[PDB]
Amino acid sequence: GTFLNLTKPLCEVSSWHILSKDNAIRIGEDAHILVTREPYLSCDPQGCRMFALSQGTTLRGRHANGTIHDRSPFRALISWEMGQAPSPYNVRVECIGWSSTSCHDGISRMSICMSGPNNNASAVVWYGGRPVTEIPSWAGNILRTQESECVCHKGICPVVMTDGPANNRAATKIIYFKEGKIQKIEELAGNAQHIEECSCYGAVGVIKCVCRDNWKGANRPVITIDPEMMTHTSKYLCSKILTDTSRPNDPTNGNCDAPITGGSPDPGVKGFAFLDGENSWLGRTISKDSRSGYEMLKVPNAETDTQSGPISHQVIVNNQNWSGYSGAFIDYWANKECFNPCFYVELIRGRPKESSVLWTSNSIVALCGSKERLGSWSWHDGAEIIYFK
Amino acid sequence: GTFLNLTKPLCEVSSWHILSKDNAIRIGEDAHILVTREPYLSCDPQGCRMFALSQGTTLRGRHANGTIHDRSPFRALISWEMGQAPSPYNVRVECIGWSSTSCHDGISRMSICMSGPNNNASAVVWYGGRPVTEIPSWAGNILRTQESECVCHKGICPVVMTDGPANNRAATKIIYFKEGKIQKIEELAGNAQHIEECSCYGAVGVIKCVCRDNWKGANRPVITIDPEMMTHTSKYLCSKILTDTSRPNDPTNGNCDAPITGGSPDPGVKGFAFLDGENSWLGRTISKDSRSGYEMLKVPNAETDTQSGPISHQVIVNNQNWSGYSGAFIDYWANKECFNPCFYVELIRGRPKESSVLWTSNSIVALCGSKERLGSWSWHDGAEIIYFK
Amino acid sequence: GTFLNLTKPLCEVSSWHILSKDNAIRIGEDAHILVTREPYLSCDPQGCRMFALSQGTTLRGRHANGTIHDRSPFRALISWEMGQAPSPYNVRVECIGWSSTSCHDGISRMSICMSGPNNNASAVVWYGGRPVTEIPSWAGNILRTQESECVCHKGICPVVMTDGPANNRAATKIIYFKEGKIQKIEELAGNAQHIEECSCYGAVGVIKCVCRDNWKGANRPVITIDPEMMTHTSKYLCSKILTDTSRPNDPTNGNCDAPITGGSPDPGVKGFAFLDGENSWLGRTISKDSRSGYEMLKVPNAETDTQSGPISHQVIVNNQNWSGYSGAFIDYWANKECFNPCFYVELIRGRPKESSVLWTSNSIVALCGSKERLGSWSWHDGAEIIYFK
Amino acid sequence: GTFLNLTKPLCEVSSWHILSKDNAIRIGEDAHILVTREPYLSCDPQGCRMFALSQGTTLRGRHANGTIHDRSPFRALISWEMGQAPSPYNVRVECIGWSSTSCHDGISRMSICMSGPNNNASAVVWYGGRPVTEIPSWAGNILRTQESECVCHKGICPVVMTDGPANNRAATKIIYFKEGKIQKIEELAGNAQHIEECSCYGAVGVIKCVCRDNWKGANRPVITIDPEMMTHTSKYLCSKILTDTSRPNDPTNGNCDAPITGGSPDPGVKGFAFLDGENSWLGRTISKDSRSGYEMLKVPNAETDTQSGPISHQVIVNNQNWSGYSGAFIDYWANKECFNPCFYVELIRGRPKESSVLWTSNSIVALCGSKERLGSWSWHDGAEIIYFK
Ligand SMILES: *[C@@H]1O[C@H](CO)[C@@H](O[C@@H]2O[C@H](CO)[C@@H](O[C@@H]3O[C@H](CO[C@H]4O[C@H](CO[C@H]5O[C@H](CO)[C@@H](O)[C@H](O)[C@@H]5O)[C@@H](O)[C@H](O[C@H]5O[C@H](CO)[C@@H](O)[C@H](O)[C@@H]5O)[C@@H]4O)[C@@H](O)[C@H](O)[C@@H]3O)[C@H](O)[C@H]2NC(C)=O)[C@H](O)[C@H]1NC(C)=O
Ligand SMILES: *[C@@H]1O[C@H](CO)[C@@H](O[C@@H]2O[C@H](CO)[C@@H](O[C@@H]3O[C@H](CO[C@H]4O[C@H](CO[C@H]5O[C@H](CO)[C@@H](O)[C@H](O)[C@@H]5O)[C@@H](O)[C@H](O[C@H]5O[C@H](CO)[C@@H](O)[C@H](O)[C@@H]5O)[C@@H]4O)[C@@H](O)[C@H](O)[C@@H]3O)[C@H](O)[C@H]2NC(C)=O)[C@H](O)[C@H]1NC(C)=O
Ligand SMILES: *[C@@H]1O[C@H](CO)[C@@H](O[C@@H]2O[C@H](CO)[C@@H](O[C@@H]3O[C@H](CO[C@H]4O[C@H](CO[C@H]5O[C@H](CO)[C@@H](O)[C@H](O)[C@@H]5O)[C@@H](O)[C@H](O[C@H]5O[C@H](CO)[C@@H](O)[C@H](O)[C@@H]5O)[C@@H]4O)[C@@H](O)[C@H](O)[C@@H]3O)[C@H](O)[C@H]2NC(C)=O)[C@H](O)[C@H]1NC(C)=O
Ligand SMILES: *[C@@H]1O[C@H](CO)[C@@H](O[C@@H]2O[C@H](CO)[C@@H](O[C@@H]3O[C@H](CO[C@H]4O[C@H](CO[C@H]5O[C@H](CO)[C@@H](O)[C@H](O)[C@@H]5O)[C@@H](O)[C@H](O[C@H]5O[C@H](CO)[C@@H](O)[C@H](O)[C@@H]5O)[C@@H]4O)[C@@H](O)[C@H](O)[C@@H]3O)[C@H](O)[C@H]2NC(C)=O)[C@H](O)[C@H]1NC(C)=O
Ligand SMILES: *[C@@H]1O[C@H](CO)[C@@H](O[C@@H]2O[C@H](CO)[C@@H](O[C@@H]3O[C@H](CO)[C@@H](O)[C@H](O)[C@@H]3O)[C@H](O)[C@H]2NC(C)=O)[C@H](O)[C@H]1NC(C)=O
Ligand SMILES: *[C@@H]1O[C@H](CO)[C@@H](O[C@@H]2O[C@H](CO)[C@@H](O[C@@H]3O[C@H](CO)[C@@H](O)[C@H](O)[C@@H]3O)[C@H](O)[C@H]2NC(C)=O)[C@H](O)[C@H]1NC(C)=O
Ligand SMILES: *[C@@H]1O[C@H](CO)[C@@H](O[C@@H]2O[C@H](CO)[C@@H](O[C@@H]3O[C@H](CO)[C@@H](O)[C@H](O)[C@@H]3O)[C@H](O)[C@H]2NC(C)=O)[C@H](O)[C@H]1NC(C)=O
Ligand SMILES: *[C@@H]1O[C@H](CO)[C@@H](O[C@@H]2O[C@H](CO)[C@@H](O[C@@H]3O[C@H](CO)[C@@H](O)[C@H](O)[C@@H]3O)[C@H](O)[C@H]2NC(C)=O)[C@H](O)[C@H]1NC(C)=O
Ligand SMILES: [Ca+2]
Ligand SMILES: [Ca+2]
Ligand SMILES: [Ca+2]
Ligand SMILES: [Ca+2]
Repeated sequence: GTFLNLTKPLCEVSSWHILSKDNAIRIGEDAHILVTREPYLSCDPQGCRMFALSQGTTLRGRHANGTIHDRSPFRALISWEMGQAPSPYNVRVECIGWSSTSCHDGISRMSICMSGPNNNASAVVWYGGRPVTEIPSWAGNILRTQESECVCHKGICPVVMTDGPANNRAATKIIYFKEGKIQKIEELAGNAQHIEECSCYGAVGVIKCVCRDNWKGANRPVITIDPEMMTHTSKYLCSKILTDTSRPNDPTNGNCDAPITGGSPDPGVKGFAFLDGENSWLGRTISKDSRSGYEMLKVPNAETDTQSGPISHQVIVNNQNWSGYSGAFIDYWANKECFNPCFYVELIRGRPKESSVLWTSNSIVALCGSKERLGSWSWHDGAEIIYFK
Repeated sequence: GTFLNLTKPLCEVSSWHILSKDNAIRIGEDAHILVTREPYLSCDPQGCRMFALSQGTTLRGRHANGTIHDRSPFRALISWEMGQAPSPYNVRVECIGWSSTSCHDGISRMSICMSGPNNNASAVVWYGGRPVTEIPSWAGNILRTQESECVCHKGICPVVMTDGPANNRAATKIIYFKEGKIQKIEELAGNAQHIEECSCYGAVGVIKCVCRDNWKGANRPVITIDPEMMTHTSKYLCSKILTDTSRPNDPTNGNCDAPITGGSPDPGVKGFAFLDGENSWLGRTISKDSRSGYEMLKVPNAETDTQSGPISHQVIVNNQNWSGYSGAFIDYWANKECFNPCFYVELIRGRPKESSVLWTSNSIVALCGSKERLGSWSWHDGAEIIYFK
Repeated sequence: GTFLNLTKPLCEVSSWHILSKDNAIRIGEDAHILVTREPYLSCDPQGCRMFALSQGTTLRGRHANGTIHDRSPFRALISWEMGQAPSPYNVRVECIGWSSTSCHDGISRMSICMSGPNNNASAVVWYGGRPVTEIPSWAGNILRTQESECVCHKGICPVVMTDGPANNRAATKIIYFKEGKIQKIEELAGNAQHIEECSCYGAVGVIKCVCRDNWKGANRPVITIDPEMMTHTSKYLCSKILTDTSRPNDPTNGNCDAPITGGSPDPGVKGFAFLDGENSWLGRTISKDSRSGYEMLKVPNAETDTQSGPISHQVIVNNQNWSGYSGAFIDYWANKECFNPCFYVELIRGRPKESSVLWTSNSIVALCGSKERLGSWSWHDGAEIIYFK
Repeated sequence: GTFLNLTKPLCEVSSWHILSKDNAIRIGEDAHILVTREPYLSCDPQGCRMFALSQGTTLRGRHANGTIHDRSPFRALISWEMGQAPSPYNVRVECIGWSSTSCHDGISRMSICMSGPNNNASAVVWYGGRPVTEIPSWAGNILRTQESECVCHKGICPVVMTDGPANNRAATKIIYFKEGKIQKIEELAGNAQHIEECSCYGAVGVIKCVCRDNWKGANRPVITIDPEMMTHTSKYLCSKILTDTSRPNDPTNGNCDAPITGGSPDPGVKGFAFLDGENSWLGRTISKDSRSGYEMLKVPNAETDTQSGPISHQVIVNNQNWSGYSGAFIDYWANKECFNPCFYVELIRGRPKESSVLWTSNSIVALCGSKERLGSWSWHDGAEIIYFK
């Protein structure tokens, strides 16, 4: 192997084609499928894999009761072959904990998991399947990270982490790893007021992360990282098309510099966007209130134009179906002259929206860009909750 | 690896020997086995694998209810080690969708899946486990393909696709791929009036596909492809021995040029034939009305002689048992001086013929040619439907 | 790889040490374990594997009902990692049928399966995971073979096959394969009156098979094969210690030349012996009437001395527990200066001896020679039949 | 590969970070998970694996009834990918028996299992997946060994074994293996009065084992081995901090030379310690009476100072939860300039402490040293016993 260099531009995207879907909830109604949440995908030179935080129980198992809870000693980052559903029999345990990120640098995979009590959590950083670095909480309030893949360039893999309140100012850092070893640590700079759950991708030597402001903004923070100089900037997505949930109705003008407040009742959801001038696509839930539906909106110059709106759209999950977290990944090792945007949507089933069952879990759908104008339909979870009752 | 070249002649065949049987329905009565339909097999330099369209649920699972339906967002092309039954734990997800083909070019495998709504479907073409090409529907009516393996020669893999009505003239194209990239597109030419579900094999630089005319003919269309010139011809199987289902009684003379109409109530079923002069074998259901039984008939010069009839026969599935789709494959990488014909029969259980259960699925049997005169027995599915009730 | 040559002598054996046990019935009471019978083991340069004839259903499944029957289209030769129990998820399907043998020649594995109706069975011979030869029944009465491993020398792998009555004279042949291709066919010669289910091993250029005379003798036939000249001889085990089941009480003198009749009610069981002068060990059921218990008896010069008796013994399965078939194998690729005898015992549970359940299956235990004097205990199946009711 | 040489010093340790947790009992409530006990971990150049003694049944299976019993013909040493739970589908059977050890020498893995009746047990020593040596009982009373990993240096792997009473003087030997072959045998020397279940690790050419005196002492025996000279010494852990269970209250002074008696009602439990001057850490159950809770105590110079006490502590399992055996392992192939201490805790569920179920099993948690001061929480089993009733 050799270190991945982000030498290629982002592919042009006109629509989104289906990459994978695991149908985990449908299958797990009668097969041994682990309860999960916070899934993502990440690729390496050999192929792409699915990742998620296991809850340490199967879906039909009695221990699925109570899995709405986010943090327990029974969670772990698991990965598995793309397209299969996650079972106790087919998963690789990457690390133990309740918040994670992972990325392959071209040579080996780095995986990071936070675990422990709220006031004293710690991250363990793995590289090539072995633990190499440990990081104690710096602010004593749920040290946590991206919940989707990091990105590497010339051996350097930046990771965004937060420690502190979910509903007030917190302490976010960008940590630059090489072979899982810390090369540099930066405090968050820029205008983003609060950072959670960054979704990141790279092209032409730049890494861009689109995150979640859980404190104030319905517009999403955008962090731009130079992995060579190991420096960064942050701001908000300029477009009037707001993409967090909950959010108010889209205003006539967005704000690049400051959070746009409003929306009820959810303070936020992990999301993503691909920002490449005219070639810009924003994902968001269809509902402005709740994690239901999912749409992709092509919003030219969303990163700079406060009045930018959609010129095209594709429904990924219809608004009669539950969505959840969404994030970015790219197969940086594809046989293509450009890096092609991909994303996943977490399809959450169970609590709190479906409280007639005792559990919370999800399935996954993932799509990638196409230059063609492809037709579309809804890739919802597909399970009947009544079958679980 | 190196590109497969179709340099060898077809083996002479006097009878058929058992290659594989997965007993999926028997096993799936009490193990975690995926609901499938439209199975096939395809080989590569390392061995042969089974393929099918999953329905995204296990057989005993509650979501098996309703799996008579052909198209949903929960289907995917899966492959698995030949002889095992397909489980959530042992399958490779090749691509996502409800119509497929796959073939290995000697170096890597190309897999193609169509998905989406009837009026706006699209194909995604994968090569070496990564998506490389997308193709939008050209006629807005269920873009679809072979449901068995394609065949490659010097890196070129032709695939037959149809878009348009199932019960009227449609728009069929032959698309010539190399490394999953389109080299050439031809509109269907020749005398075949309608083309569905082509079953293809190759020898001495020729690829021959035997298909399903769902509009008019009980005789099967035959497409002959030159993968070097990337051109083709089409006609109907000449023999009076009619091989689609449903079909009328065999007439005194077949028709090479035009469909022979008649038969009730099914408009067609995927099938196959090996056409090599005197060395010609036609498969068909034993019933002329329904997908029950399966027989192989050696019909010398079936491709040219309108009065050709069987000189030998072998019952593969007796007429007291359900069959289904059938198709061709060859282990082009066998240590033999000739390419030996193989075929599979899909053994459909459940709806609509067995409507006392809520599901539809299948198991697989596969056989290959022998120069010996081997005895035979029925390789029916073997499950007791009462056990599922 | 390179062809195995049988250059080494047989190891001296004073007692037997535990090699593997799969506990398949215990585990299969509540896991997805295939119904099997006629198991064995066979090794290759990488390690050893377990083999058996699947019945194409799990043990707890409803289709286990009726698995006392020996021949169906739902059986297959399966292999799996030594020590695991056989599940739909972990087995390799070697070939399809209801009688088998398999052996590795140092380069690739040859596996053979007979299938079909009683009057028209056929063998398919596989090599390196691909079918290479087919053999039709020569006597029209259940063409069948060893049910344990064959043995190879310089690329030549002899296999003993029988076609004809189980209760009268039949037609047995020795077929000499190389890369699964027939090099020579011999009719059975010698004094053995009937041959079934040969258990074979090799050393110093000789292959010796100890078989089952189902027609007359309670003493076992012994076939000695020269795999270089491709010739053989046959006789009966000389010792007065009779080792088939059923058998009469051991007489004062055995018979090398002719069957010793008597015993009730079973006509025979597959068994084995290692015959190496003073270093000779005979296995047999403890009961003279039924397949219960298993004992190893060191009987010096059993192959020549009609008055030879045991000088030592080791109980493998106590006589309060069911046994079944037994056979020989050797890890010819071990890092040892001699080839060490190994054997397995099939531990049959269910019908006909335990007819309070509807099924018949087995588990496996396997042991190998030790020069030490090791203590012993009973390695019985260990399942409680009441748990299955 | 090349032989591991213990050239590196032990890493400095200030706290313990989470390495792995399998949540086997939680998962096994509704998945096919084997009943086990006596688990451990052991690494090789490729990674680390979990090991345990299977009971030859799944947890939910009816045969789990009675698994409190330690010795049966249905037990085996199994290994599996670190972090997964042990299932019939994912385990490697290392050897057959009811007491074990295993270690990798840098080239291949040696695994040893004892089996048989109490008065006539025997060990079989495997190397590279093949049996190579057998050892008969020397004292006729449950020949047995470490129940955690051995350690290798320049191809030499010492193993501590005991044969004789559990409640009186027994016969312990140190056996020095190379490629599974005995190089030397020593009778136990030193002041340790009784030796069971040694937990061993190596650094700078020394192997140190911390064991269980089941006869007299609540202080643990310490055996120090020179694997080059193949010699050893033994004594007791000097510290007043007593680490066996049961034990009396810690006295004002420990004893290096002799057992400190007292404690009720358990005669002992397998445990461990890392002894490296000021860098010394003792594990023990939190309860002095029973196998509940688990704490790590940094006790500088525990190996020499009879008045040494804890300067820091970390709770691994809180005292409201069951623990069990604990032992040492190190990833000797990590990319680190020092060998980093790791340990596991067996989390026993079921009998005898939870006798409202019929079974006994466990799950695993494993942690490794960190130079950081990391926060901590309890990594208890996490299953609800009520769900099993
Ligand atoms: C075969 O498949 C083809 C590809 O899938 C498909 O091609 C599609 O064709 C349609 C019709 O030509 C195109 O639709 C066009 O979309 C743009 C963008 O619309 C999006 O944004 C607008 C503006 O939203 C903002 O303003 C409104 C208030 O005005 C606010 O509510 C909103 O919050 C924003 O602030 C929005 O109004 C649109 O809303 C539609 O879609 C959403 C889901 O995203 C629905 O929830 C909603 O009910 C409504 O239906 C939308 O979000 C628009 O400006 C044009 O007028 C036109 O509608 C697609 O872009 C195009 N897709 C692609 C990828 O090419 C073919 O239609 C298909 N063929 C057939 C026969 O089905
Ligand atoms: C050991 O195994 C050997 C190999 O399996 C086996 O060898 C077989 O031996 C038999 C007997 O010699 C041979 O049978 C011969 O078959 C030919 C061809 O028959 C097939 O086609 C005819 C004609 O069909 C057309 O015309 C009729 C009206 O006339 C229409 O109905 C039909 O639709 C067509 O238009 C057909 O009549 C035959 O029908 C038989 O078989 C079908 C199943 O395919 C049944 O459904 C039907 O009821 C009937 O039984 C058949 O389709 C025929 O012309 C000869 O007269 C002769 O019957 C096999 O070819 C031969 N097989 C091989 C591969 O060698 C041995 O028999 C076996 N030994 C034992 C003891 O079992
Ligand atoms: C620690 O483990 C050690 C190894 O496991 C173990 O060592 C064993 O020690 C015993 C006692 O010294 C030895 O036993 C000896 O065995 C020989 C051979 O006996 C076998 O054959 C005779 C003869 O059988 C023939 O004749 C009789 C009529 O006379 C017929 O019934 C029969 O069908 C034959 O024609 C037979 O009588 C023996 O029968 C015994 O064993 C069978 C099971 O095989 C039982 O079913 C039966 O009830 C009876 O118990 C036997 O088959 C014998 O001649 C000697 O007299 C002596 O009995 C073992 O050989 C030896 N094993 C090895 C491998 O070294 C230690 O005993 C053990 N220590 C402890 C404390 O347990
Ligand atoms: C973020 O995480 C940090 C790391 O996890 C954590 O750092 C910890 O901080 C605490 C507080 O500063 C430190 O605690 C210190 O521990 C030492 C050692 O205490 C241990 O040993 C003593 C002595 O035991 C002996 O004597 C007593 C009688 O005196 C006997 O009972 C006993 O059997 C022995 O003979 C013992 O008293 C302590 O007991 C405590 O802990 C045990 C569990 O181990 C409990 O069961 C018991 O109830 C009691 O709570 C203990 O065993 C001590 O001398 C100091 O006084 C001080 O208590 C930790 O060492 C330190 N850990 C590390 C690894 O750095 C932070 O606290 C955390 N931050 C927050 C906000 O949570
Ligand atoms: C799913 O998990 C929930 C949460 O643990 C279970 O509900 C809980 O059940 C327990 C046992 O009945 C209740 O405990 C009782 O609490 C009262 C006081 O609140 C106490 O007086 C009793 O002695 C007992 O401890 C508990 O309250 C209850 N919690 C809630 C939120 O309802 C539930 O049973 C689980 N469901 C299934 C199907 O497993
Ligand atoms: C297998 O799937 C079928 C099809 O979904 C299930 O049958 C359906 O069951 C639902 C719920 O009872 C029926 O819904 C009802 O429809 C009527 C109007 O038609 C409406 O008034 C009610 O409010 C309700 O929506 C539905 O009609 C029915 N469909 C059919 C074709 O019968 C069936 O229950 C499933 N079986 C099992 C065992 O899971
Ligand atoms: C296990 O398999 C056996 C053998 O198939 C099953 O027993 C069979 O059950 C069927 C259905 O009740 C019986 O069929 C009946 O036969 C009589 C004439 O003999 C006929 O008049 C009826 O119309 C019907 O066909 C069959 O006799 C019976 N066979 C035997 C040997 O008892 C059994 O039910 C299966 N058990 C389980 C639990 O699945
Ligand atoms: C779990 O395993 C235990 C131990 O094997 C089972 O308990 C045992 O059940 C058997 C059958 O009822 C009892 O056998 C009876 O023993 C008396 C004499 O003690 C005899 O007169 C009867 O003829 C019969 O043999 C046995 O005593 C009993 N043992 C104990 C310790 O209670 C138990 O049934 C199993 N539980 C489950 C749910 O599988
Ligand atoms: Ca927000
Ligand atoms: Ca038709
Ligand atoms: Ca006999
Ligand atoms: Ca003690």
